[PDB]
Amino acid sequence: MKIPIEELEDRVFVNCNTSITWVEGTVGTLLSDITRLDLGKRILDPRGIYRCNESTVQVHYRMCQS
Amino acid sequence: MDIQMTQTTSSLSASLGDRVTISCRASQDIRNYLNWYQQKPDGTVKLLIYYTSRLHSGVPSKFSGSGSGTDYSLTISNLEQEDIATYFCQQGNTLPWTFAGGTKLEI
Amino acid sequence: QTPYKVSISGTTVILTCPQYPGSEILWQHNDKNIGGDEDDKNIGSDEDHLSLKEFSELEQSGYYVCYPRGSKPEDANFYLYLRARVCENCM
Amino acid sequence: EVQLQQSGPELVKPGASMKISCKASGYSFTGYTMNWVKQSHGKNLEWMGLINPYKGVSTYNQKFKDKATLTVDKSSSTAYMELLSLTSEDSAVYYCARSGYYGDSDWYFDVWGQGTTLTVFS
Repeated sequence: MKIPIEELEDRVFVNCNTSITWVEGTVGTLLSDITRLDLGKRILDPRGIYRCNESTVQVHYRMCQS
Repeated sequence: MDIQMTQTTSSLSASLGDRVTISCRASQDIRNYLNWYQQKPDGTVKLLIYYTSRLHSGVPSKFSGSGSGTDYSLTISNLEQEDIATYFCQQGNTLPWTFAGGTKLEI
Repeated sequence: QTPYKVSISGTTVILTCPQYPGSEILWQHNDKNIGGDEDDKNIGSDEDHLSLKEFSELEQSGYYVCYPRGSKPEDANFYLYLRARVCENCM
Repeated sequence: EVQLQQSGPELVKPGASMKISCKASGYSFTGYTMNWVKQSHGKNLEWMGLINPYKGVSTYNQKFKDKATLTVDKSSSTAYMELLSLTSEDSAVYYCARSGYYGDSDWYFDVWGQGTTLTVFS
């Protein structure tokens, strides 16, 4: 399926049932307990490729400075 | 390495009112992308069932399909004169799409 | 596997499918088929490219996926999640 | 109603070529995929290839890529299949059959033409 991307408040998260594989792009911060990868503030245009274990999602934000 | 489809029973005779079952086998798992067609004596072809068990619009409930992996079957209940035809299965899992040799039903 | 190419220039967004060179390519946006002969003439599919003219953030952000003829959208496992604004002098 | 009307029977000598047609009515030609199927010996069915009528892009069964050329005429809602370098092995009934435009339904044929008989002999 497609990996859910959460846009909560001003942050972007990749939500996997299990571990979150980083493939390329924005590294982000792993929030192990809630099994989500915090790609950070959307205004910082997060862009990368991630894989949940299978599906893969390429995230591309272009917010034009806020 | 195309997928080979087979219908071991080439011909079947039955009686009016009966229920028959036509078997179809794939050489590889086709993941339920299996369709059934009916060809009349004049050569006209109509879709009956697609994706193993979904009835096509206009097809009567007497037709039902089942199967999984490599084994599938078409069950035709309460046979009528209008059902005399050749039945064919076809896999829609991998290109090139392929068909089996058909089962001719006489009633 | 190669990444989707994402080209945002002015008011037009152009996506380019990663692989399947030599194959006809089909697309889905938020699980809806697009790129065919539908009402919206600002959406065009040509070769491995999907062109979204006068792109609308509100209606066109979301999941995009491409797959080669012969394949099923349900089997696609590599999606693009696009959230873009086409503001003047975006930079 | 929804129908595919194919051109009439054709008799040709070996080495000739022949283009057969299929006229769609009752539905939007460019909103569906067009396929061609060969039936020889009045039984064995083989999928030859498909063409996207909207884009004019075709995808063939490798077994028939050398044998057929698919085209369409959007203005007239007509699909064509040209059969090349004919031999007696090409004698058969050829059907055009519709399938969905997209991958969610392009793999099952929901509307079939009546078939066109081609006989190649000398």
